[PDB]
Amino acid sequence: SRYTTEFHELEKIGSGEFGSVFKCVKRLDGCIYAIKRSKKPLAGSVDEQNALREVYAHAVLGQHSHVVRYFSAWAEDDHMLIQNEYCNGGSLADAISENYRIMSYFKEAELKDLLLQVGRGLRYIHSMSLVHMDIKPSNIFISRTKVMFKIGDLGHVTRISSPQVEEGDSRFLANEVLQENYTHLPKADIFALALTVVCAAGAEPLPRNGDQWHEIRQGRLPRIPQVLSQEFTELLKVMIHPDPERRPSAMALVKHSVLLS
Ligand SMILES: C=CCn1c(=O)c2cnc(Nc3ccc(N4CCN(C)CC4)cc3)nc2n1-c1cccc([C@H](O)C(F)(F)F)n1
Ligand SMILES: [Cl-]
Repeated sequence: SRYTTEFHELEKIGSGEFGSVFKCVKRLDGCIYAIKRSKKPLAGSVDEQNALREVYAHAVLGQHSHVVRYFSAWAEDDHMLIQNEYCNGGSLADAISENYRIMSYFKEAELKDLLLQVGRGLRYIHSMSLVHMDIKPSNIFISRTKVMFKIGDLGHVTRISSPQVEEGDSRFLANEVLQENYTHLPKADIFALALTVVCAAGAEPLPRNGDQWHEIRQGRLPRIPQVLSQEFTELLKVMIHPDPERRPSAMALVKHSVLLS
């Protein structure tokens, strides 16, 4: 197998119904990669779309400081494999779960940094006429040496002007997308990013439905247990505005005065 031949497994770092993700060292260069190994999806099925979106996303994207880098992908033995950059700090979900287990948080300075960096990743992706459509802390990865945030798990990436929408995590999903309005999808990434930062800031777990869910889509920010500048708060506020056209574009976001630096 090319997998065994080119790589040595070190550690299982992720798993799901699809299969697993392994931390591996490539024998030829001695570098660490995150390799996802999954059972070959049914040909034509939704999962085959997912797998295809991920590779054809790189076909357009390539390389960027705030997108998890792809190196290769292949299929063998009824499985598919994708070789990605290894981000040694895990996902923002791990970092948050580790903040809670151990009694920590993210300073306002750090929340802004998170917002700007993922913002730069979105700026790029949108500029390539694509949208990520599954922004959430578990799909934001962290490289340390001192931190770089990188957008990964491109399995939902689709076109701005010809969108095949498999709808993302309900907790981070904008209402217009649920309403089958796909005309401003870049602004759904912006909405999901806002709630991603809210999670990082220490908000209680986001609702999947119910009145709390609807109150958020009405433009009400989840409660943040720490004191943030009103300016920063308002930015997160407008980013989840019910009118997607009122939300800042990724460009406006990365150019925003409150995010200077
Ligand atoms: C290739 C697949 C997607 N992917 C990446 O491109 C990528 C890059 N860098 C890392 N770093 C990384 C993750 C986790 C950990 N852990 C977690 C905490 N644990 C106690 C042990 C250490 C350490 C370093 N990880 C990545 N990916 C990844 C790893 C696990 C799970 C999922 C996705 O949720 C899934 F859907 F693909 F499963 N993705
Ligand atoms: Cl939960």
